[PDB]
Amino acid sequence: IGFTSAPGQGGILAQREHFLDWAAFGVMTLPSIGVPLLLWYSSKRKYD
Amino acid sequence: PRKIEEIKDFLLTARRKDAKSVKIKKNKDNVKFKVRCSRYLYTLVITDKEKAEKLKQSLPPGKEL
Amino acid sequence: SSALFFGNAFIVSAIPIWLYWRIWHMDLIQSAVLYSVMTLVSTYLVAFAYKNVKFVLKHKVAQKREDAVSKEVTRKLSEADNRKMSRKEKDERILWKKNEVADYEATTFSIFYNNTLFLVLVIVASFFILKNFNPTVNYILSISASSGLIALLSTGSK
Repeated sequence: IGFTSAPGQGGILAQREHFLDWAAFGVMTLPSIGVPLLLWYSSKRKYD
Repeated sequence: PRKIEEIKDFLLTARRKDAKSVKIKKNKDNVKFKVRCSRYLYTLVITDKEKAEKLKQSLPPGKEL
Repeated sequence: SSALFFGNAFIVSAIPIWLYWRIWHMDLIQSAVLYSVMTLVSTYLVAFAYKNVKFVLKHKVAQKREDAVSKEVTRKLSEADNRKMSRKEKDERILWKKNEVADYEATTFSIFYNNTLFLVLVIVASFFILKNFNPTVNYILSISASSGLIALLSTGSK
């Protein structure tokens, strides 16, 4: 009677909505990345 | 001090660059809006509570006694 | 404007549910009500926060737009119409349009600032505090704390 038991737990999140999971999670929110920068660039072009 | 008789004159005064503050005084009979300007303090007296609230709503973006 | 603010608040409060939808997928038929109620309360709190922050920052935004006000003054005055215009209505209209664009930009900045602050502590919470507590309770408490801090950073009446 021999069986090797190990407490090895790993997390794999949703592939589609680690690397692919976290990448997709980060790139999910598009407006928050561009719209503030869009307003900043609009202000710059109106002021420069 | 100066006493303003019209709402529009008060609004023009409150939008002046030198205007520093506006203070609202709720009296038993009336309400007084007082604008602190460079030279003089301007007071407007309103006897209608609803008109007072309406004027309070329409004020420049930039205290009650 | 009220309708678009309502919708923006709801979608920004619901996008965490969007990322929490398929990531675990536990009993959706029973967790849908919990997701809806948390989204609603987060929407209400974030709307209150947005109102408070826009009100407090409008004082600075007033002089923040002064350069643009002068820029529009240049164009509104460099015309033969301005030679015999109302000479005051131009100021009223430019002030109105600059106030409108300032409110739009300020609301956008506040909304996206709160959105960015939302996804900072939640990941580390879910990554660490799960050692001693149930993961679902950890996610719920992390979301509640994020919503509470988003609401409290608006007024700041400690």
